[PDB]
Amino acid sequence: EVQLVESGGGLVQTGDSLRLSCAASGSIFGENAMAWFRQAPGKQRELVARVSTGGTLFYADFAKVRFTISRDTAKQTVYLQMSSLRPEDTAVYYCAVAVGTRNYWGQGTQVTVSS
Amino acid sequence: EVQLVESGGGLVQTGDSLRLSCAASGSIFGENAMAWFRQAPGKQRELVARVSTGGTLFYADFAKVRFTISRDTAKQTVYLQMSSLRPEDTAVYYCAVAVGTRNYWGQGTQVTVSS
Amino acid sequence: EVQLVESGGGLVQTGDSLRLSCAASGSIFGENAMAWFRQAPGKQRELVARVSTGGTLFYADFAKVRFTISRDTAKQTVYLQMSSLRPEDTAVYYCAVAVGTRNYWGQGTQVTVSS
Amino acid sequence: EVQLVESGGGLVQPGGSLRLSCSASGSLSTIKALGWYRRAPGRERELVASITSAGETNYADSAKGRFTVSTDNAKNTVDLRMNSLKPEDTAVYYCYAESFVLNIYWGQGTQVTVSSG
Amino acid sequence: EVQLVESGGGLVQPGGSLRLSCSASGSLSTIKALGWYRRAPGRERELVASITSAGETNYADSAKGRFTVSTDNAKNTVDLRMNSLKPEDTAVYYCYAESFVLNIYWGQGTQVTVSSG
Amino acid sequence: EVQLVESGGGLVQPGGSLRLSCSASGSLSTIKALGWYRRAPGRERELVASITSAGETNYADSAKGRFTVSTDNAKNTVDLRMNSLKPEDTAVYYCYAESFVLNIYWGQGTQVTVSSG
Amino acid sequence: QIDITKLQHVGVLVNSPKGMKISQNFETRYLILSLIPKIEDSNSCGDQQIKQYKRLLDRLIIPLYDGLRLQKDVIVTRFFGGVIGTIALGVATSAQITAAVALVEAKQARSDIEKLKEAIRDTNKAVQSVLIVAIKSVQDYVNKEIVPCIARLGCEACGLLLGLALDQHYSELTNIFGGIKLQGIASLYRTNITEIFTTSKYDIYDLLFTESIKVRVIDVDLNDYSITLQVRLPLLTRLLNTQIYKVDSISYNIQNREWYIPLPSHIMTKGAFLGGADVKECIEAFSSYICPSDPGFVLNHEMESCLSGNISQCPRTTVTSDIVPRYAFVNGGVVANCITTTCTCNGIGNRINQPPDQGVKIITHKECNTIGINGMLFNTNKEGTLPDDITLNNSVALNPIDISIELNKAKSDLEESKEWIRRSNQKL
Amino acid sequence: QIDITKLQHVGVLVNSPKGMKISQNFETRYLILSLIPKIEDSNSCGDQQIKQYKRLLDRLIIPLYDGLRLQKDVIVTRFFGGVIGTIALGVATSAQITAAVALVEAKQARSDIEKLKEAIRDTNKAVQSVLIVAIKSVQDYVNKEIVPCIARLGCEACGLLLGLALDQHYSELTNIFGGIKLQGIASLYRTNITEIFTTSKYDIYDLLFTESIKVRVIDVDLNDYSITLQVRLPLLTRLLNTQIYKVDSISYNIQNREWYIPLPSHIMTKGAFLGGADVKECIEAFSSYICPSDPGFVLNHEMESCLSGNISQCPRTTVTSDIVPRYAFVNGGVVANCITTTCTCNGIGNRINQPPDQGVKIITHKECNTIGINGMLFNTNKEGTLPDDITLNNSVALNPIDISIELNKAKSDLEESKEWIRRSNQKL
Amino acid sequence: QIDITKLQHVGVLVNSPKGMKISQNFETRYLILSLIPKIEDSNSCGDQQIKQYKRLLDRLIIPLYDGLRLQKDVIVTRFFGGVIGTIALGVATSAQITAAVALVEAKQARSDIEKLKEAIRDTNKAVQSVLIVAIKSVQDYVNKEIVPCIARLGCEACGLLLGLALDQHYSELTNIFGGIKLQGIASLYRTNITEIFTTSKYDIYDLLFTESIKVRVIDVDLNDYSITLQVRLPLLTRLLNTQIYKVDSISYNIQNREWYIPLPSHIMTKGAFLGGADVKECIEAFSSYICPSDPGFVLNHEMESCLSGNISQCPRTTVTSDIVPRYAFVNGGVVANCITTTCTCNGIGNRINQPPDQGVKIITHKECNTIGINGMLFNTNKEGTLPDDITLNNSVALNPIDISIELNKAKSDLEESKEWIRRSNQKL
Repeated sequence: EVQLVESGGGLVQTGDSLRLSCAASGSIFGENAMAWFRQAPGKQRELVARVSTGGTLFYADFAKVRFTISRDTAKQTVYLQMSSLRPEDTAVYYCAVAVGTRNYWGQGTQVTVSS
Repeated sequence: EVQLVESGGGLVQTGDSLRLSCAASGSIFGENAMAWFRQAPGKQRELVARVSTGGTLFYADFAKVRFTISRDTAKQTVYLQMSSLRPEDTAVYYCAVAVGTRNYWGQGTQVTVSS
Repeated sequence: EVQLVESGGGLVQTGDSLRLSCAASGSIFGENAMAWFRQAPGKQRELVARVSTGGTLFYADFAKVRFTISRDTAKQTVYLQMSSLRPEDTAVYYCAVAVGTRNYWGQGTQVTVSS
Repeated sequence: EVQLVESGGGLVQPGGSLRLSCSASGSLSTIKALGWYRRAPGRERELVASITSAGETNYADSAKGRFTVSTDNAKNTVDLRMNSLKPEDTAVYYCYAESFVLNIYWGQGTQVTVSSG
Repeated sequence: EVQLVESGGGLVQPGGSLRLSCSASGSLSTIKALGWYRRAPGRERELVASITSAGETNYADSAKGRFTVSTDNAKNTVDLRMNSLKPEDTAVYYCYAESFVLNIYWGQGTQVTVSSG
Repeated sequence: EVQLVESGGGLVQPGGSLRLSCSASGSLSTIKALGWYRRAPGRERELVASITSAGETNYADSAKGRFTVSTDNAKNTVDLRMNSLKPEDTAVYYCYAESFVLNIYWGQGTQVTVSSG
Repeated sequence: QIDITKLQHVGVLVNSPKGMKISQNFETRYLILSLIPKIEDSNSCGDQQIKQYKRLLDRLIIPLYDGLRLQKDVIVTRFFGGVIGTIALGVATSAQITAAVALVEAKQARSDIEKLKEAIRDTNKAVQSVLIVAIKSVQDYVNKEIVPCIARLGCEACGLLLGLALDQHYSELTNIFGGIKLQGIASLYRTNITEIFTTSKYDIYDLLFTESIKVRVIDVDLNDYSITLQVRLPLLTRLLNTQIYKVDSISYNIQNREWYIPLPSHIMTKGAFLGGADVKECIEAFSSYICPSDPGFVLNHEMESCLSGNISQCPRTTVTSDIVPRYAFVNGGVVANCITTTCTCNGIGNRINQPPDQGVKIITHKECNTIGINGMLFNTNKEGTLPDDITLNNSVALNPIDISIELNKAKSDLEESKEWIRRSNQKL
Repeated sequence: QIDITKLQHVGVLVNSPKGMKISQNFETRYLILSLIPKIEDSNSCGDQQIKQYKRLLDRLIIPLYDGLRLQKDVIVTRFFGGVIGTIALGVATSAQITAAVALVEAKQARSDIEKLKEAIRDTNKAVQSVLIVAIKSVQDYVNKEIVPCIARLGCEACGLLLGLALDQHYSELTNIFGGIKLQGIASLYRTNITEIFTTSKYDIYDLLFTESIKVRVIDVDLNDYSITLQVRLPLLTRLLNTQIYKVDSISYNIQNREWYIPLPSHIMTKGAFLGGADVKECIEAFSSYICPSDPGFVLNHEMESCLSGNISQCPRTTVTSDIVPRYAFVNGGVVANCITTTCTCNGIGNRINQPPDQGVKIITHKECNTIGINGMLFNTNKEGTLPDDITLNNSVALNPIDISIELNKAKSDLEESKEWIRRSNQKL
Repeated sequence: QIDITKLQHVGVLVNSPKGMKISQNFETRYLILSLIPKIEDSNSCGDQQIKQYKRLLDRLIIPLYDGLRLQKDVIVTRFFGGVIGTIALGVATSAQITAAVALVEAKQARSDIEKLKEAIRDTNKAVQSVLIVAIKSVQDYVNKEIVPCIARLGCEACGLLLGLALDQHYSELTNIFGGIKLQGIASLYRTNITEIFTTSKYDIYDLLFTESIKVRVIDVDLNDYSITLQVRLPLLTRLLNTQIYKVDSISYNIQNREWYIPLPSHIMTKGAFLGGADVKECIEAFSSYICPSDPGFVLNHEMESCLSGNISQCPRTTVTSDIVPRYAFVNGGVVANCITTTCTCNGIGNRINQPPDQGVKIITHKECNTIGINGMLFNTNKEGTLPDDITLNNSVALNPIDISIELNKAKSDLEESKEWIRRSNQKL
């Protein structure tokens, strides 16, 4: 029922920066938990960062300082600004939103850190 | 233990008005739930109106606008003013008071809507 | 772990007064329940007085007016001032302190009401 | 256990009077109330009268201000005085004992009939 | 109980097209969705396509934008149109019916093979 | 299981000294404390002394400042030194092992008697 | 008394009413169980198995006898109103005083039982009465099978069979005696209550309730190996003007959140009284509930006013699980939260939209001929009898942690208020 | 999603994760139980015991049949999307609507069962199938023992044996039928699920879960003395990106007091979702939990933020019992409240001191080679992978009385604030 | 420590005290159960039933063996203080560390058991010891009945009897093994603890407690079909200066309303400690409670002060059910709420009036010779030992909804206070 759209991926040079975005529309209202996952080709899916219901930020070991996550409740949009990219970051990034106990996944954008 | 007395019934002409009253004395104290029931001869007993503990009024389909109920906590008295009577209202009216889980019934007054 | 020390006992003449004291040191902190027990030679141990957690005082039948108990939270010290002694009060007095569900007993001082 | 023995039933002319007696025996100190019940042909038993150890007395709707009941603690008897009988009063009357723990005991039952007149 | 009969399997040249049909019979008013599943030698069954009573249709990752499914309520048939087949598409296809209470029913299964070319 | 073997009991003159030994064998790494208990004719067993793995030692009311206990971890022995004995000290002494899970093990017991003098 | 119509708008559904039958009085009858059967065989066969069986019964009879003998006594020992007895020292609650008075009432019965048991010792009937009823554990099986076996097979052959039969009975006795309900004893002896007691066509619900009443052991005999119990048979009476209603709460929508009105499973109306009912201990029949005592209890004034039609007072809590229903049929129509549940009218081809300000959608046969819940198309019932901006402000939490967290916030605001007061007093 | 490292400092320990297997769909198979065995003996032996056995079965078959016949009906009576039926009058929750739809789906099956039973009446096989499977109560015991006994012993000799065998079966039937879980029926007939149904090496955990799913009685036949049940066999599927974690809270020290963080026994992470899990109804395997539906539920925002690494928001409560642990091994090291628990490093000869401002001491193999808890010396694990002034202000109480006492204090402070406001308005 | 006299005025009744016996230490003894009996018959009779019986035992022995083998291990492998072992990776709470240490202590015992079992394989004794005790499932029944039957009846005749006997034992085994308490095993083998272990006249309460302690399975042998358990026998010691009191709360009258003081069922006093006791897990004897560990727990300061005689601090709640008593006998007199309960002095002819400001009426033998409660006349006890305007302000609610509704009112008053502050700051 809830439609998730994400944009901002694509080819990027090594050492550059990107700002992924993901918006939600439909019956979603109020503060909700949003997260960004990653899955390299031929590798299991892993979490990049998450914003809990109350705004408490969480970051993975690879995203402790290189990446930053933010939430815009009025627009139900989650942003992930990748300040410093490395060649191993090349993977598919998936947006996730949780409304109560229901978890909705979006069509993951692909990011290639070319060199 | 609680004595219930009711007065104000009797013969009444069609289209007139009456004000039934019922008072409680004894160990009854504070706000209590009071109700007025009715039972036509050869018919099952039905509820006319009720006053809950918190003062929320309730009325039956036949009492939605024709009848009004009020409570006087200082006097532990419940009033039922029948503004517009009809010949089918001829029946026995019974006062009911609830103190906790105990329900006390009074000696029902008789009302005859003559014509 | 908690060390209990008590002092102020010894020989005393009939009709005189004494002030027993008991201090606690270690991991004990904050308001705690303190009590004073007594055990005559060849007799079962009995309670003299107690100070509950909230400061509510308690006294036994023999200590209703003759004895007084007080607590000093800043020093974790319990005092028992025996204002009027009688020859039958000759016994061993034991200090007791309760920290949660744990009860600690001290080395009881001996009081002899000589005559 | 409380044993109840009834007496005083039979035939009576309409408008007459009758006296029904019920004798009790047992641990009566535990019985809360003593009274009489009635069954009519084609319906279940219904209460007629009851009297408590304090003398508090209640009657049925049809027995209010029409019948009376009494007890004698010394001779351990229960008496029912029937007055102003009607043709509809013909039935079977039972005496009962009710315990403080809600136990009920019934007698052998006696039939009371009234002439049509 | 819902009985499913499959048809349309066999051998096909690579790059060709095939039509698989599945006939259902029973309390179909209780079936929530109808679709097709696939098992390949050496792996478990996987979903291929499914269509709900409202016409909402979903496909697998490998079937997205490549296959299609359709239904005919009047003649009570389920049809699967296979186009742009690949040598890796040789497998056994099953038609299934899913109930509102999550009950699943399977057909007899038909084998679909594609020539190496 | 911890097997305990006691030795050193017998008869001694009042005011003399005696040395009681107890050898342990088993999963002693699980035993929390080792000590000695006493039973007298006509009463239950009572604690005499105990020593923990940290060397913390406690005694009974009658044994305080009068007896001593010691251990040797290398040769796995428990020794009890009895000094300033009294005519009331004649009894049966047992050595015990207490586990961290509150399991207790007892030895065969040795009788210690003192002459009246 | 209950405004069933308005409660639907807040998701509170009231089911069909049922009356109440209450046990105003009880008939008391004593049941004697004799555990040792009588083997009529003149060759004394089976005596060895009976001796072994006696040794096994001791594991149950002795614990019961010890428990009864060591039970505390609260009354120690005519006229219609004489003194029952003397108050024993200690503390005795009303339940213990009532139970003790019941045991005093059985004093005369016990004197009778002691004489009847003598005749039960030598009788060979399975069920006998002299009312007081006595049942022998396996006498029926012995007379119909073990007695005729001796005449055909050897004593050894069916002697072992008697052993296994008695062993099975012990396994059943220890299951029930190892409180006690009459259903257990009835099942143990495989006999109906109507077959045990010849006293009075009653509905299956009444017999099921009679089998549910507890039985108490009045005495145990170690010599005759017999146990006697006091059985209470209820006299059910319909409590006029008493109704028990079942309350079902569905999900209620508030700004795309899901809320529900927490209410008791059952609510009762008795004249002027309105409150919950603890039917968990009662039996539910086709038209009434059979209870041992009035199950009613007083509700919070906000819930009592909510059920009286003042739906603005109804307490509401967030839905935190799938247990709470999201749709329910009501009087031939569908009542559902059509935001989280897909509601379709006259076919799946169109979805009915529920405005965010509306919490529950009520669909009636006068509007939609067929209603589809999650694709489940249903035909509306033509005989069914199924625009106000209602706002509910009484938000409540069902767990102590949530209340504590909110209470900490209130305490912090109190401290800020006190500080602002101190500032105002100091500056002004 | 969970900051396992920071939670250790507040005494919250997260155990090894496990995935989740959920029953997305179920296979439906019908099981017919025939309670009357067939004695093939031409001499009609055992007929007397069977007649008595029939009388005993009635005590179970009749109650079940009466309960089914008097059960309320919520749907009253094709195409892929036709109307299921008509809404019956009354109130029916989603659970009842779902259960009723399941019974409607069995309408066609019931018509088939009525024809199969005719062949089951005269067959003598213990387990037979035509899938629909039928099992005879004691046919296996009869064929292997009671049938050959007639040829060697007399009819009387082993006739009594058949009686005791049937009596044992009744005691087992009444144990399970007196909801119903497939494990009960499997144990009653002493037969494995793989032997009953020939449908598909699966792990013991999967079979244990299949035996845990409930079975419903679809019909009872009083003439053939047979009961039929609908058995649901689950199709387990691994729910990707789903993890269930076990949470263990140890004692936490605050100014010589003992506190602990109250958290659910199990917590779940599913993509962006974080919350508790009700695994009490699930089966725990070596690497996953098998559940009938998503056990997740929404947690309080303070607990969700606490588990997300913001340990300053964690709720804390006073330790009032010895149930709460005071030490626990974590990833090869020891995590304990070394104030109330004696912690020793490299031997009992020295105790590590914990400052009053530190709540939990974390001891790792990089510091102490051996760690002693209350004298229990343990060797640290070399392969294990185990200075911030954290303050927790969200004090919470787990009992309603404590909250009420604190709420009364807040109300008293509110009255004082209102009085001070009245004084300020009057004086100013 | 408790002011029993003052608590009566608030309706709090303290019953007769009892001491406490605590299990400071446990004796450990191992019990080996051999499920396969030995049939001494040289004709190999009964072998067919034993083969079938073995197949049935597998349904229990295999699940137990699998559960033990797959159990997680928290410690992996001398001197009086050597290292027990190495910490295994994972998370292990104090309970698991303690349980694991117990299994390590049994390592030496297991090596002994493996040698004893060889002698148990060929022995034919029902109970044998070498302490370690071994019991054969039905060896006693076999030797006393099945062994002599072969010499008199045919092998076939009593062969079937052995089958039914073994079948009964399986039904009992699956009942207890299908935690485990020693009472279950004692009942299964119909043998007393004193007959099993010859170790030490003790009261029935001590044996009942010993039968209540749990037993743990240390190993299972699939070849010999034997199960061995570790039995812990407690050494009870009387905890001096420890008292457990039972607290009974009666209805208390406040302005014609009924209130009661909510208190724990049992309260304990231990020196300076005063608090509740969780006796639900303990055994109650004639003069003491037998507990596995100190059942005490810390109470709220208001309840601790209430029990210390400061009755003005006692929490009070409205009576919402008939469960709460309204009258109770205390020390030979009657303590009751004589407003809702009819109290009569020296006969029913006069009712004692209780002023509305008095909550509980205390009637003593010095005033009324006979006291009548609802007409129940009772004689006062001459040996019994049974004017202050007390006000209780600590009103508390036992349900979360009531607290939430009151908390919402407090929050609304806080908002009004903040608004009045804003108005004052803006105007002034």
